Amino acid sequence: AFRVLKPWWDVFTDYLSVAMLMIGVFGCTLQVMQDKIICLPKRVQTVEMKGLKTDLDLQQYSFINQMCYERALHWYAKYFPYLVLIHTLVFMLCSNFWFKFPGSSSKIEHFISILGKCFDSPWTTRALSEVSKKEGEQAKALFEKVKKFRLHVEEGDILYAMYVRQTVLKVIKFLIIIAYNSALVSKVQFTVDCNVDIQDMTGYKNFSCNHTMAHLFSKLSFCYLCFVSIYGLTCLYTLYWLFYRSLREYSFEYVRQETGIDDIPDVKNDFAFMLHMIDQYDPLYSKRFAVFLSEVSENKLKQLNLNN
Amino acid sequence: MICLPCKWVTKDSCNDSTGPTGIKYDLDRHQYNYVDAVCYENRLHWFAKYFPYLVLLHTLIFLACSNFWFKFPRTSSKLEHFVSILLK
Amino acid sequence: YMRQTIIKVIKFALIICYTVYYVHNIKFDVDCTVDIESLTGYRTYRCAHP
Amino acid sequence: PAYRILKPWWDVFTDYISIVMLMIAVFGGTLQVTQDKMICLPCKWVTKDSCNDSGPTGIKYDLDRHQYNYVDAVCYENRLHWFAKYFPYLVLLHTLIFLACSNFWFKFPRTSSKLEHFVSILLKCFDSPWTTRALSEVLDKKEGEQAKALFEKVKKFRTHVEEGDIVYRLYMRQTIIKVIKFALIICYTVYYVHNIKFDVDCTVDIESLTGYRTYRCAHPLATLFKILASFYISLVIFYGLICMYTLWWMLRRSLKKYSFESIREESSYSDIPDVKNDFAFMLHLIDQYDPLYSKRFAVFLSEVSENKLRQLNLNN
Amino acid sequence: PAYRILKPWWDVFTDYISIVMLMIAVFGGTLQVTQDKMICLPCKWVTKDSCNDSGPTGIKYDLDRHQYNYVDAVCYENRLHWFAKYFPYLVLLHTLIFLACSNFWFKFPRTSSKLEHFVSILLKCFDSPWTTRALSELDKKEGEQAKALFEKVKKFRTHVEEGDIVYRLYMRQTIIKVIKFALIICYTVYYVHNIKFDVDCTVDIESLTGYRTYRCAHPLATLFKILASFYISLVIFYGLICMYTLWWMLRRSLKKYSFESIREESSYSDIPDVKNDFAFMLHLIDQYDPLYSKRFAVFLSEVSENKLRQLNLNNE
Amino acid sequence: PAYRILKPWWDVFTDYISIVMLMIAVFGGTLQVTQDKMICLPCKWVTKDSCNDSGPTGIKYDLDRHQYNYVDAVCYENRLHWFAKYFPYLVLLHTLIFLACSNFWFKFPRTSSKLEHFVSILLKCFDSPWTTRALSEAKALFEKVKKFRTHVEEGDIVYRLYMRQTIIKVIKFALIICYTVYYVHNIKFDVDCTVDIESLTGYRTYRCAHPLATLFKILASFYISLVIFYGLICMYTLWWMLRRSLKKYSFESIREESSYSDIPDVKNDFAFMLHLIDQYDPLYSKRFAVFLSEVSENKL
Ligand SMILES: CCCCCCCC/C=C\CCCCCCCC(=O)OC[C@H](COP(=O)(O)OCCN)OC(=O)CCCCCCC/C=C/CCCCCCCC
Ligand SMILES: CCCCCCCC/C=C\CCCCCCCC(=O)OC[C@H](COP(=O)(O)OCCN)OC(=O)CCCCCCC/C=C/CCCCCCCC
Repeated sequence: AFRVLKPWWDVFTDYLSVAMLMIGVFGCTLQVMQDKIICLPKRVQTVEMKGLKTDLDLQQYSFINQMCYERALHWYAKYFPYLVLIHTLVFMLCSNFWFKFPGSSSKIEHFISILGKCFDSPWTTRALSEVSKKEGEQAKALFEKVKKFRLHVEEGDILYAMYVRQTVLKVIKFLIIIAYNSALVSKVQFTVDCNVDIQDMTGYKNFSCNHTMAHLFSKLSFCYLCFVSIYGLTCLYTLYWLFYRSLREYSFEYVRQETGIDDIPDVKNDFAFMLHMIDQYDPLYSKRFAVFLSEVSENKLKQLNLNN
Repeated sequence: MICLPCKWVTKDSCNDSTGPTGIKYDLDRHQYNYVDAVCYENRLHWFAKYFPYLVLLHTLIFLACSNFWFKFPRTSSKLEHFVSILLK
Repeated sequence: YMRQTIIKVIKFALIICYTVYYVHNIKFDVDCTVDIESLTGYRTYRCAHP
Repeated sequence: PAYRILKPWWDVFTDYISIVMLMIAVFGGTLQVTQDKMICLPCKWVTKDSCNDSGPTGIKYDLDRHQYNYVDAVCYENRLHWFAKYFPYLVLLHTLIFLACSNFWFKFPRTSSKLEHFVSILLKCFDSPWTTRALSEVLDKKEGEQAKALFEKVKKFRTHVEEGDIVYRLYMRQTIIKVIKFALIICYTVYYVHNIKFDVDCTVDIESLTGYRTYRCAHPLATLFKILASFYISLVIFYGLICMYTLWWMLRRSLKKYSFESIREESSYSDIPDVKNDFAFMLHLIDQYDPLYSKRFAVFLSEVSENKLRQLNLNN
Repeated sequence: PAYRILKPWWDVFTDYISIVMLMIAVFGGTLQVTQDKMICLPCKWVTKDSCNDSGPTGIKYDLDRHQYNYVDAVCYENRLHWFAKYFPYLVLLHTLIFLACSNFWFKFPRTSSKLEHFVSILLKCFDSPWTTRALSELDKKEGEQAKALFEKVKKFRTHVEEGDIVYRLYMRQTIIKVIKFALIICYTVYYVHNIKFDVDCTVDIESLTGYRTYRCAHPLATLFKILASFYISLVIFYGLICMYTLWWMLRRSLKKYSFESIREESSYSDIPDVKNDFAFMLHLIDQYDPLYSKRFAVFLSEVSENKLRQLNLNNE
Repeated sequence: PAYRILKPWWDVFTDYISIVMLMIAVFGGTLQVTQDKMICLPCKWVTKDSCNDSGPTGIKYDLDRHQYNYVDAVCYENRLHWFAKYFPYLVLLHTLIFLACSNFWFKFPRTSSKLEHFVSILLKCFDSPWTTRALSEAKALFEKVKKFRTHVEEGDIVYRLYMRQTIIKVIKFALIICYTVYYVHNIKFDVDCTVDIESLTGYRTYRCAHPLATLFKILASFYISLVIFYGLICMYTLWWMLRRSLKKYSFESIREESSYSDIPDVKNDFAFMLHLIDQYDPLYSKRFAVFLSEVSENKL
């Protein structure tokens, strides 16, 4: 089960990435339009006014339009949606980066299988009733399974460090995106002074142009900037929660406070990290799985199986 | 915005003052397109320009509000548990 | 569910207020004065928004 | 489909890369079909079949709109390079050929039958209830009959597929074709990507119909068709690298010989022989995807497990 | 679907070729809809009802845009070759005829019923565990399904040997496909050279325009030539596949299948030499996978039925 | 669908002809919507409201582009024949009515229920193990078959609806061929429009070129060919429903071949759909005979 190991911030970032992909696709379809920039030459040769004849054909106007689109419009105003698509693709790929690793996937699947089968175990309810037959043999087998999990997962710390690496990658990518987008968002202007030297072709040298979708691209850039800022705030909170409490050390003393048996130990490394995952999901899962960690609980359950 | 210039103006306003003959503005097609783009950007109200995008944003936020409890894990776990055990 | 309901109803109130206020500015005839006399020759234009 | 097991990480990586290349091919083809043209303006001053380039007012060329359209069409046909015109069709054809090379494994009927039968028995063994008990080491009549039939079908299927290797040969040929085509694609695209220029000087000799000899043309989609091409080249490089790795994976170890020493030594069933040929190849592919499938299947081919299964069937 | 088992490599190859030619037909038709115009400029100096072809200033034709459009439409209708105008429609029609000829096997109700019955009995023989148990040399439900299946096979064998309708239908389909391939190659190879970029039109519209002869450029002519070359290559491949299929039908009598190798390998040495349509569908099975016929052949020998009834008597 | 067997070769062949007719109708419809127009040019010189045609220099017309568009629209509305303008819509309507006639035998709930009952019992007899035993030589299934026979021999509404559908599908074919053949010669490339817009344009008579006429010609010819095929198929269908009586079915061949000779002669709707069964594949009818004979019921 890969949905359960995803906290609220991960789903929020996934939906923000989906929205950013939609923004990029909309920007690309905006770039599909043929009519992009409209240019007019400068210094052309009850008050009644008269129009200024520029003595230019339609083809000369099209040539001026394309020359000023290529050599006067800023590269950001032309290739913003493609950059958005690339950035949102990299953001989506790195969202499940700690999910797709082989060992990480194996330990996550083992943890969710063990935790789910513990959740439908009658003896968990039996031990909760004790705190506040055949199923005894199943509980003994599940205790050996928990010990096997402790020997199989706790020796490593790949998951927490790899999650920290993915979160740091998200934070730095948000920083770079915000930085260059704030630096280049002012380049998307309506009126552009185009100064290409096509005087030998059209007769004029200075042109004033307008980018027709400059306002729409500016709004799209500001919306993308807001989405990236929300993404960065979410990732900054993720970093704060990751680093303010040591996820290499899960204190089961909160279980010890209301549950009388004190034998359950303080898990370390990957076990503590994934238990913090499940605590963010639902703390009842951890408070129930706590009772399967003790050895004197196994001796009692062994005593109960002996009496049966 | 199909824009036509006002030949006679009076205090920054159109004056509006033997067969009839068309008015000759002496403007190119591209000068007309430039005027259309400039007046569409500058003097058209923002609501007319951004009504569909505002509607799309409002509907997306409405759908997110109507489907937030289905996606928020703390409530989604309880909801799927309730639905599954109640149906079965 | 409660919070979703209050958020939806206050957003409905805001939407209806601003949309009803600004819905009358969608006009067919728009008079523009954009000061492009140096490029065109005329200052005030009477545009039609189809 | 059912063949998701047989596709390792390199195969799904090339599948996503081919999907992305098809996407950019569709985008480039849409742009080429819709708005690919050139704006050609005649050069008033001509010198040695070239433009002289010796308030301000415009230049009157005395050309109609249709003369301009004719000049644009003729200088797009004659003077713009074929790569700039047919890059989207070339990337579409290359992506289609790569997808055909990927799926010819699945579509060739002999290898399709072999892969489908292998996948079917592997999926029914992976979900067989007897596998959990065998790994944990009475039997239901239906379950015992299913287990006996499954054991006999695994034995006869092993005898059926061990005779010849046609799946491995097709995979070898497909990887070789995919790396050779990658080399050719990279070579010719790198050579011809420099011909996509924004400014093209055309000289088509239509002076009898137009009045001018040399025209200067702007190809509006050139720069875009530049960067997309570069992007395309990047994707191809990735594709080629992946294929190269797969080629190395074919050559560093003999793919037609599989040893169960990773399972027969750990498990009590040390009687498992070394399978060969196509069976070895698909089992190695499973190990590339997930060793759990091969580990759970490995109990169904040893004869000690057969003896204990017959003992359990007799005990019922 | 269920008919995938009956389609050998030639059939699936022709199907993928046909879908590719459908893709190019759709593309050509879309482009013929959207950008199949031509740009016609009048010849200013007419010499013997032709074009003399005899700083610089543009030529003034004194023609409106609408006169240019009228000249374009008239010369496109009259003086453009019919191949250059209806190549994608002809390609679509040919591909649809290929699809209809290939799939009329599955749509003719008598042959479709025979093929569906054959597929159903082969698949339920594949699912039968007793078929594998007998070849390896008793459950009640297994016995019921087995007895029903052997009776099913005897009934089908008595039914299908009456007439070779399916084999004759396949012969007619292959013959139709090969003769249509020959005709397509002949006329397309003859008429592909008529797609030219530069054409001269002489339509006598001097009463409305003022010019007699015009020089026209067809912008889609080179792309249509590329598409025609692609279509010719695809049809050549399809025709070569059809030659191999016809040679496969004519190499050996497909209305006569001998189980001699199969019954020599197996303990049952009395599998009859079937003939006619059943032999034909079994030859197609061997073309897809010999294992299907290998496992189905045990249902035809009388010794297998004798031992089946002996084991039923032991069970009952 | 569920009635994969009740449709004989003529039904499926006409269905595919209808599909190809529908796609060419849609193609012609988008053709007429997107770029269908006509380019109209006046005759400058005049001789009794004509043009005389008394190096070369182009003829000036002093017409604006909008005057040309007005002439195009007016001549397209007035002097282009209505067939050349509404051929794809007529084809689309005809194919929609053809598909409605074909699928009304499927969609009417009474006939749909009867067909689904027969299909369900026929399929469950086809997969039943007891028919093989009977042919070598289920009681609730036999009682269900008898009850269905008593239910379905009451009326012949299915055969009557099939007959009515055949008559509509042949008379519509006759009308389509008549009107399309009569009016296919009105799709001309070059037309003459005399629309009297001299007060707005200055010219009276114009020569117009219809760019998509010739395509709309050959498609129509193509359409005619397809319709002919449809009609020919329907023609033989009429013969198939007039040479033999489908309301009475004789099981004589099967009851002679089988050991049981007590299979009665089936009548009414049961007879009609069993005739359809025999047209598709005689195995289903031969197999359903042994689920009807009361002697085999006594053996069951
Ligand atoms: C592998 C090859 C596959 C080829 C398939 C191509 C599919 C399209 C084929 C049909 C072509 C139709 C031609 C239409 C031309 C109509 C007249 C014309 O020239 O249109 C120009 C007109 C100019 O824009 P306006 O809106 O006037 O701008 C100013 C006012 N805002 O419109 C255009 O730009 C083109 C008109 C539509 C043509 C394109 C239609 C399909 C476009 C698909 C978009 C692809 C986006 C992909 C999104 C993600 C990209 C990473
Ligand atoms: C019953 C059918 C219902 C469906 C109908 C839906 C209508 C289509 C929806 C898309 C709307 C876009 C249409 C835009 C039209 C106006 C644009 C315009 O001014 O176009 C000018 C210009 C007119 O001249 P040309 O076509 O160059 O003439 C050359 C002479 N041979 O037209 C164009 O450029 C094309 C305009 C866009 C066309 C896109 C839609 C066409 C659809 C193609 C249908 C066939 C597709 C598959 C082909 C099958 C193989 C044969």
